[PDB]
Amino acid sequence: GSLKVRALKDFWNLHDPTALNVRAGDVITVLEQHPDGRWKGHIHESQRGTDRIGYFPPGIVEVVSKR
Repeated sequence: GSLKVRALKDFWNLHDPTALNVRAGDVITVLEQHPDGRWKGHIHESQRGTDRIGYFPPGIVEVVSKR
């Protein structure tokens, strides 16, 4: 893993333990690489304990810069 992606779109979902919390512009460190449908990643946080593992579609993220 150790792959990093940028959030082009936001992802916010509550009442779901597998949901990820990310805002557009933030970076996610994914343990997955070349997934199918959706993958699990870790939010790049400064405070330990913040957003551990969440599932999200690779369609809303990319490693390169935006427009």
